Amino acid sequence: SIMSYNGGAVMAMKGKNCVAIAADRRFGIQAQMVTTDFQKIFPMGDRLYIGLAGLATDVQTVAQRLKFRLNLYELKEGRQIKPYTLMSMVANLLYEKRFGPYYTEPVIAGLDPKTFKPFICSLDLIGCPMVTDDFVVSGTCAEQMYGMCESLWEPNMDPDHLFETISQAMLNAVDRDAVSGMGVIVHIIEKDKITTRTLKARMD
Amino acid sequence: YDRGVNTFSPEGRLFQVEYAIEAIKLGSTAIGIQTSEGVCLAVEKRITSPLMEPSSIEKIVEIDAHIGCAMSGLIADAKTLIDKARVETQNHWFTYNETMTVESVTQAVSNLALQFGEEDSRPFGVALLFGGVDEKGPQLFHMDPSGTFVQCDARAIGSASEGAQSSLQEVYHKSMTLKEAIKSSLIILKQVMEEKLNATNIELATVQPGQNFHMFTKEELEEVIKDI
Amino acid sequence: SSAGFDRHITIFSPEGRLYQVEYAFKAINQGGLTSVAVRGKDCAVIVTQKKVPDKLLDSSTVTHLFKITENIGCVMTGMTADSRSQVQRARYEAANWKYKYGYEIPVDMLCKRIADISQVYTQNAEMRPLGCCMILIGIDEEQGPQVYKCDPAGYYCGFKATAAGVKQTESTSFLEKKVKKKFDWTFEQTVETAITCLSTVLSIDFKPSEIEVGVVTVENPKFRILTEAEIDAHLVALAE
Amino acid sequence: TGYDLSASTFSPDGRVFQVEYAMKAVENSSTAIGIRCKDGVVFGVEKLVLSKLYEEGSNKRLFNVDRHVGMAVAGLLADARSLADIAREEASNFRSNFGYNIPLKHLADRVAMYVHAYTLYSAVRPFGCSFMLGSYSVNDGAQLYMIDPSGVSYGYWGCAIGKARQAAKTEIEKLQMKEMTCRDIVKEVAKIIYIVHDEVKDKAFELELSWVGELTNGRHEIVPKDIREEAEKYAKESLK
Amino acid sequence: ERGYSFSLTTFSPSGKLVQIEYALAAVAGGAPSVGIKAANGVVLATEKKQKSILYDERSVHKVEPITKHIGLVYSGMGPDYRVLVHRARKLAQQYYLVYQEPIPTAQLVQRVASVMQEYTQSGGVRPFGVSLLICGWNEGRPYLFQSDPSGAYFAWKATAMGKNYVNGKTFLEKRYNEDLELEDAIHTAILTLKESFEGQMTEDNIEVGICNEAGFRRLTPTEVKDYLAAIA
Amino acid sequence: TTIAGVVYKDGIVLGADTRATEGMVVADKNCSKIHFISPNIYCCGAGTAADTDMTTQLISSNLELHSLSTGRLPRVVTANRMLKQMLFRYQGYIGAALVLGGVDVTGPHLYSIYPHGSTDKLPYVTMGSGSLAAMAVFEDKFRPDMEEEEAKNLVSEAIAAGIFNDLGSGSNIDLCVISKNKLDFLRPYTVPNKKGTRLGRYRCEKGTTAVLTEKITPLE
Amino acid sequence: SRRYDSRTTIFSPEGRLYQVEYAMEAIGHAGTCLGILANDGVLLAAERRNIHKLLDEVFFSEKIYKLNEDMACSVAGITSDANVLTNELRLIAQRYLLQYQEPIPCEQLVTALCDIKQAYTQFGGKRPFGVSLLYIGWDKHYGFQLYQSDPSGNYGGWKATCIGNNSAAAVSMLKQDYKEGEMTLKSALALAIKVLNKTMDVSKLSAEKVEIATLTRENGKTVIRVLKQKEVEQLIKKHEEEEAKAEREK
Amino acid sequence: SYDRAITVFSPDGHLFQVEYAQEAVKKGSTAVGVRGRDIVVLGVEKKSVAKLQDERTVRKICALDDNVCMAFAGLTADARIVINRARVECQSHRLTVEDPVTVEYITRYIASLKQRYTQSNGRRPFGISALIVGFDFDGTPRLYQTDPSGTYHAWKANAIGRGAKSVREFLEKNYTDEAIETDDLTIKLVIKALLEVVQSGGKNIELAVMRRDQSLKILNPEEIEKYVAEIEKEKEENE
Repeated sequence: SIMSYNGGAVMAMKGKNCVAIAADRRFGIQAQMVTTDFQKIFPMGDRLYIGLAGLATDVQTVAQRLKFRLNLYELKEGRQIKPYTLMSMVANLLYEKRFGPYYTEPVIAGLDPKTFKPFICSLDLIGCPMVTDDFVVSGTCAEQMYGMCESLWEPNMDPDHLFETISQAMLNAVDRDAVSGMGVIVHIIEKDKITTRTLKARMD
Repeated sequence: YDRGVNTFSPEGRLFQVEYAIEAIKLGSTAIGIQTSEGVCLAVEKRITSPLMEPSSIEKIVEIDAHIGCAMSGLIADAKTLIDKARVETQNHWFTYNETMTVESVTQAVSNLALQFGEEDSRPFGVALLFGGVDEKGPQLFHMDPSGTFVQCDARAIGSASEGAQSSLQEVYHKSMTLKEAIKSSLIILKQVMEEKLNATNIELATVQPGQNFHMFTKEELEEVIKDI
Repeated sequence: SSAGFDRHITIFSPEGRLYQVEYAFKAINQGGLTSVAVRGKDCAVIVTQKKVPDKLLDSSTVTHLFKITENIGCVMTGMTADSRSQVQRARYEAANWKYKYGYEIPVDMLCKRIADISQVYTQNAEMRPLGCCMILIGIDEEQGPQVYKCDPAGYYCGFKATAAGVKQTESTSFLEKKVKKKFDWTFEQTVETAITCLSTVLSIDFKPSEIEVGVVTVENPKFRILTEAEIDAHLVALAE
Repeated sequence: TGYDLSASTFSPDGRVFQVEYAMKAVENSSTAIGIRCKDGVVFGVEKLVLSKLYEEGSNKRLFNVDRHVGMAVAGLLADARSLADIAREEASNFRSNFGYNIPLKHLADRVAMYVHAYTLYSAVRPFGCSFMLGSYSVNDGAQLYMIDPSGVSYGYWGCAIGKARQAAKTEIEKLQMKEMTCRDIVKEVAKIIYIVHDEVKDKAFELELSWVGELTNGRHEIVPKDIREEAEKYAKESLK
Repeated sequence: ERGYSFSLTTFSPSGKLVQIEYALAAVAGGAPSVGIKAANGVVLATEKKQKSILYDERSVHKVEPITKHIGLVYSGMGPDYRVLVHRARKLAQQYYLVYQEPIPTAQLVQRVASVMQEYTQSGGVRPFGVSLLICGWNEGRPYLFQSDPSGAYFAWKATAMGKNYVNGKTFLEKRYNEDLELEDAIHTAILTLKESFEGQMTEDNIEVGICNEAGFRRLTPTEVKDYLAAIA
Repeated sequence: TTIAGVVYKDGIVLGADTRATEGMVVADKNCSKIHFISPNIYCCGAGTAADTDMTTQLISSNLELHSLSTGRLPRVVTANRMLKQMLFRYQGYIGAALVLGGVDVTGPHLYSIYPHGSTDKLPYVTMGSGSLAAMAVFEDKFRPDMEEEEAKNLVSEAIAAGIFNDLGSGSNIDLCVISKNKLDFLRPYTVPNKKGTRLGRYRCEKGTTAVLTEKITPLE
Repeated sequence: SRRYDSRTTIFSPEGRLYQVEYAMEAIGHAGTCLGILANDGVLLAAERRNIHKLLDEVFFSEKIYKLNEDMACSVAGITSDANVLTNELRLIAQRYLLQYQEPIPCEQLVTALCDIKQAYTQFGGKRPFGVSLLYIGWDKHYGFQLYQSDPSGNYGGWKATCIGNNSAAAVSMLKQDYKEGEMTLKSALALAIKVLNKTMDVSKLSAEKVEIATLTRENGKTVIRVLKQKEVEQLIKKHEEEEAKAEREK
Repeated sequence: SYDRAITVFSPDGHLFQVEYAQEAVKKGSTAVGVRGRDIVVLGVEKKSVAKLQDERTVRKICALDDNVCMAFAGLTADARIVINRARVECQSHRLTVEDPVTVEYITRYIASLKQRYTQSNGRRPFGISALIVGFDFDGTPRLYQTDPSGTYHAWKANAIGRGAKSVREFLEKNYTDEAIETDDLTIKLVIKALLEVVQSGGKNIELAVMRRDQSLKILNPEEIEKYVAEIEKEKEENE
C-alpha cells in the first residue's frame, strides 16, 4: 500500500502527571533501509510534542506547514498554544486537502500549560480527532501495538514505571514488524524536566 | 483644465495626435529618395559631445534583408515599432514561405500606431521612412504618428523638413540613377545641418534589386564626400 | 462648512455632516405626495392618495401600493423611477429567504436587508443614493402587526403611526396627539383615524377615487387592496 | 454651478439635472402619437422631409419589437434603435425560457429598469429617447405604455411625444376611443397630426402609420397603402 | 460596473489625514455612551432617545452581542454601525471553525480594527463614522477596548464617547477606582449618563448590557427600572 | 455504527453507540456520535467520520450566525435546508448520513438525511451499519404518543439490538432527550459490556530495559 | 472621474515629489524611539505618548513588536498603518523559514519590506505609508545589527539613531558621546536614559513614560527582554545621582 | 486597477514627467566613469557619510554578474529595484543562450524596462540614471549610460549627478590617448575630475576598478590618500 512504502510507528501513553511518546528510527524504501536516524517526533513548544507516521514526504511536509502556522499564532497572540487547540489546528490543515490528502497520521502528546494535565489524541489522514485517556498508536504495525497496551497499561503510573511500560510495548511490537525497527527513541515529558532516551533494540 | 487623452478639438482634429506631429520637428533630419535603380536613404547623427562614441547611435536600421528604415523625432519609442515590424515579417515568412511586401509591412505598423486609451496610453512620437524592394520594384513609404502612410518619391523628414522639401522638388526627376541620387541627397544635407559634413556626422544605406540591404561604412562613404 | 468636493460626492464636511444624503431626503418631496400608515390592535392600514391629472391616462396603473410577498405589502414615496427599482429588490430578497431558509421572511428582517443595500450607495463615492422612501406592513406571529420605514440613508425603525412625504411633519404632529390619549383601536377605527389624518392635513374632504388603501389583519393575513365600493363604505360612515 | 455635470450628484434642492437635460432633447424630435381603439392600437408618426435627396421609407421612427408588440420613438435616433435592440432581445429570452409570448406589463417593466440603470452612475449618460409600446392579445385586449428617459412607465388611452405634446393631446381627448374600432381611428389619427406643425416651420412632411389588433390577427404591421390614402384623402377637409 | 481605484484620503501639507479628522467630528456629534470595567465584569451603557412617541423603542437595539461572551456598543452614525457588526459576527465564526474555541476579546479587536484601516486607504470610499466599545470576559479577567475610525485601538479602564465626552472623562476620573463590583459599576454608569441626558431618564431612554463570567447579556427593561430607581 | 431517533408525545429522543472501527480493528471505544447544532437541535452522524464532523460544525456555525441576527430561536426546517443544499452540491462525494431532530416553535421534527441529498420527515428513523437490527425493534414496538419513559426504554432497546447483532458496533449507549423546555444530554446511559479483569501479574520493575543514551533537560 | 483624482504619484516641477515629504513631515512629530549598540546586545528605548491615568497597560509592550524568534522592531508614525506593516514582514520571515529551514538574516528582511513600501510611492495611485521604523536583531553572518527604514523606501545600517520629535537634537548629542565597540550593555543603558532626558520636554523622567527592551544573545536563545517597570526607576535615579555630583564638582 | 495616463504630451511637443525626472537625477551624488584598454575605472564622489556609522550598506557600485559592474545616481529607492530586476534577466539569459551576458544586451533590457514604463498607465517614470561598465567576451572594455526616458548610449568617459556638466566639460579637455596608458595613471584622471567637483577631499571619494578578469575591487582609504598625495604633488611641482 501507500502507508507501507516507508513504514513507521508512533505510540503515546498517558501517565499520572506525565506523558510519554515513542517512535522508531528506520528510514527506508520498501525493502531497503537508508538511514537509522530519521526524525519523526517534532517539538511544538515546551511540554508539547507531535509524532508523525506514514509517507516520508508528508512527514517532512506537514511538520513544516504546521510550524509555519504555529509561529504566526504565538506571535499574533501573546501566549503558548494549548494542547487541545493544536488538535483543531492540525485537523483544519489536513481537511483542506480533502481530495489531495497527505498520507500521514499524527499523534499529539503534551501537558496543559496552566494546570499541568496530560493530553493525548490521534488523527486519521483527513482529520478525525480522537481523544483517549490511556494510549494512542499510529503506523503500519498498529495491531501489534494494541496487544501490548491493552495488557500492560495501568491507570496511575509514576514516570519510572511509565517508561518501562512504553519501552516494553515498543520493543516487542516493532520486533514483530518487518518494515519498522532499527532503533527506538523515547521522550517522556513532565512539568519539571524532560527526558529523551534511546533504547537498545534489534538492528536485525 | 485637464482634458482626456481622447478628446476632439472644436475644429475637430484631436489634441495629442496633433501634438505628436509637433514632436517630430525636434528630431534629426532624414532624406530618402526612390529611384528605379534602387532606394537611397540617408540621415544625420547630430553629435553632441567629442567624448561621445559616434557609431553607438543609429537611425537607419533594417527590418528584413530587403527592407530598411529611418527614424526621426523621439528614438526610445521607435525601438518598439521596429521590433513589431521584424516579428511581422517573420510570421509572414513562416506561414506563407515568401517575403512580405513593403506596403503591407507599413500598414501592419500603422494599425498599431493609434491604439492608446484607458482599457486593456499616448501616441508614438516618431516618424518613419520605409525603403524596400519588393516584386513591384523599389518602393518608398512614409508613415505618421497619426497612422497615415502614403508612397512618396522623395521625402524629407526631420527638423529641416520644409527647407529640404523645397530644395528636393527642384532636383528630382523620374529618370534618376542611384549613383547621382546619393550625391543629390548629400548636397541637401550639407546645407541644412549645423556642423561641417564629414564621414562621421552622417550614414547612408541603399537597397538594390540585385543585392540585399546594404549599409555604407566609413571607408566607401567618403569618396562621395570628396567627390561631392 | 464645506471643503473639497464634499458638496458633490459622499464624503465628510468639516462639520461632520455629509450633504449628498441630506440633499436626497428632499428629493422625496418632489413627488408632491404623502402617505400615512397606522398600526392597530389586530391590523395595519396603509392609506395614500393618488393624483390623476389626465383623462387620457389609465387610472389602474398609478398604484403606489405594491405587493412584496403574499403577506407583505408596501407603499412607495419619492420619485417613481427609483421607487419601482427598489420594489424589484424586495421581491427578489424575499424569494431567496424562502429558498435558503424554508419559511416566510419576517418583515423586520426584510427591512434590514433593504437598508443594508441602501447603505452601500452612501458608502461608495460613485453611486447615487436612490432618493425614495419605503414603508412596509405585515403580520408576524407572537408580535401582531408591525410597521417599518426605510429611508435612503440606510436607517430604519419600527413605528406605531407613520407619515412620509410632503406633509410629513404636520401629519406626525396630528398622530402623536391621537395616540397619546390611548384609545383602543379596532379595525374600523384605524381606518377612520388614518383617513382623517390626511383629510385634515391636506384639507380636501375627498370622494373615493383619489385615495387607495392597503390592509392586513389577523384573520386574513393576505395583503389586500380595497375596492372603491368598500372605500366608499368607510367614507360615508366617516361623515356622521 | 457644478451640480449638473454628473448623473450621480443631487442638486442642493434635490433633483438630477442630467436627466432633465436629456428630457429636453426629446422636444426637438418632431411628433409621435398613438391612441388605442376598442380592439387595437394605432400608432402615428409625422415624418419630416429634411431634403429631397432622401428616400421615401428611410430612417423609420417606428419599429417592430416582437410579433405582436410595436414601438414608436421620439428622441435621438441612435439611442432609439439601441433600446429597440435590447427590447427585441428581452422578448426572445422570455419565450425561450417560459414558452409563450411576453405580456406588456412585464415587457415595459424590463425595459424601463434598463433605462433607469443609466441614471445612477457617472460612467454613463441617460438615454435621450422617449417611446411608446402597444400591442393586442386575445386574452388581454389592447395595451399602450410609454417610457420617458427617466424610467417611468404608465398606461394610457392615448399619448403623444415630440415637439407639440400638449398641442397634440388637446385634441385626443375630443375623441371617443372607448367605442371606436380601429378603422375610423386611422382617419382620426391622421387628422390631428395635420392641424399641428404649420407650413411655416416645415416645408413638407410624411405620414407614417402603424396598426395592430385582431383585425391584423394580433400581428403588428404597417397599414396598407390604400387605407392611408383615404386618410390623406381626409387631409384637406380640416381647412373649413 | 467597476469602482474608482484611487484613494480620496491624502496627506495635508501640514501632515494630517483630513478625512479622518472630519470623521471624528461625526463621532463627537453622536449619542453619549459610557463603559466601565470593575473587577468581575464590564458594564456598557448608552443613551437612546426616540424623537417622538410614535417610535417603537423595542424594535432596534444599540447594545449588541457578538458571541456568547462579547458585547459591543457605539457612538457615531446609525447605518455604518450595522455594517461592521455583521462583519464582526462573521470574523468570530472563522476563528471558531479553525480553532474550536471562542475568540479572545483582544483578537477580535485585532481584526475589526484591521478592517477599518483597510477601509480608510482603499480606493473610492470614505471612512466609517463610528467608534466602538468592546467588552468581554476571556480567561477570568475582563476586558474593555475602544476603536476609532482611523483604525487604532486602546485598552481603557473607563471611558466615554459621544457628546460631552470631555466632561464624562473628568467625571469618571473623580469616581472610578480599582475596587468595585459589577452592580456598583452600574450605579456609577447611570450617574455619568445623567450628566448629559434630558429631564426624564426612564427604563427605555437608556440601554445597559453587562458581562460576567457567565457571559455577555443585555438587561431587560424591568430591572433597568430597578437600577434607575434609587439613583442620583 | 447504530443511530436512531423517535418522536414521543412531547419531544424527541436520540440515541447512538460509541465505537469507531478502522478496518476491522476497534480504534475508539468512546466516540461521541451525537453533536450540537443549536440549543434546541442536535444531530447524529454516521458514515465517514471526518465528513460528518466538518459538516455538522459548518451548519452549526451558520445557525449561530443566523439566529443571532434574527434575535430568535432557530427552526428545524432551516437546518434541513442548509444540509440538503450543500450535500447535493458535492454530488455525494461527502459521505455523511445524518439524523436531525429538534423542537422549534412548531413542535418536534425529525429528519433523516442521506449523503446524496435526499431527505424525509418521519416519526422514527435509523441509520448506520446496524440500522436494520434497530428498525426491527421500532417496527415491532412503536406506538404514537408515548411518554418519555417509554421512549427512553424503546430507543435504548433498539440501540442494544445493533450492539449484540452487528460486528461494527457495541459499547455504552448514549441518549439525548429534547423537549419544549428541557435538554437532557447524557452519554453513559447504560453499560451493557464491561471488560474482564486481569488475572496474572505482568508487572515489571525499573531496570529491566537496556538504555543506550539518556538526556535530561530541565524546565521551569 | 479624472476631476476627482489627486495624482499622488507624479513628480513636482522642481524635481522632488510632495507626497512622501508630507509623510516624512508627519514622521517628525508623534513619537520618540532610539537604539544603540556597541557590543553584545542592542537596545530600543521608546517614549510613550498616551500617559492618561485610565489604561490597562497590556499586550506586553506598546511600540515594540517581536517579528522573528530573534529580532524585533520599534515603530513610529501612524499607528494604524503600523499594524499592517508589522504583520506583513512577520510572515515574510516565516515564508523564508518555510523555504530554507533557517532563520532569516536581519538585513534582507528589511530589503523585502522596503520594496513593498517603495511600490506605493511609484504606481497604483495610492496613499503611501506614513511609517518609519527601527530594526534590531542578530544573525550568524554579522551578529548584532541595527537598521532604520523610511517612508520613501530606503534603509540604512547604523549604530545610534533616533526618529523622535527632537531626533535632530538627539543625534547631535549621540555623536558627542559614544565609543566604537566599547559601549557595553550597561553604559549603553546609562547613555540611553541621558539622551531621552534631553529630548523629552516633560521633565524628571517618569518611569512609566518610557519603554526599554534589550536583545541579548544566549547560546541558542537570543533573549529579547522587555525590562519591567521596577528596574527602570533605579536606572533613572542612577542618572540623577551622578548629575548632582558632576554639576557641583564643576 | 488604477488605469490612468500619467505622462502626456505638451502644447509644444514635450513630456512633462520625463523632463521633471531628469532634474531629480541632477541632484544625486556625482558618479564618474572612464574606460581604458585593459582596465576600467569608475567611482562615485560625494560619499557624505555620517563618519560614525555603518558604511557597507550605503554602497552604490554593485555587480549584476561577474563581468558587469553598475553605478548610478538619482534617488536610491527607485534604483535598487531596477538592479534586482536586472539581476534576474541576466541569470535567465544563462538558462537560455549559454554565454555570459554581453554588456550591450543588459543595457537594452534596462532601457526597454524604462521606456515601456513611461508608456504604461498609472506609473510615474523612473528617477535614476546609470552607468553600466563591463568587459565582454574577447576582452573589449566599454561602458554605457541610461537616460530616465530609456535611451542607452555608449561613451568613452562620462559623469552624471549633481555637478555633472562642469565635470563633463572638464573631461573632454583632459581625456587624451596617453591618459589611458597605465592603469594607475587612469585612476588619477578620475581623482582629478572628482576633486574638480563637489568637495571630494579623499574622504568622500570611493573608486573601484576592474582588470577584465576579476570581480570589482574597492580600494580602501589608503590608496585614495596615496593617489591624492601624488596627484596634488604632481600639481604642486608643475604650477
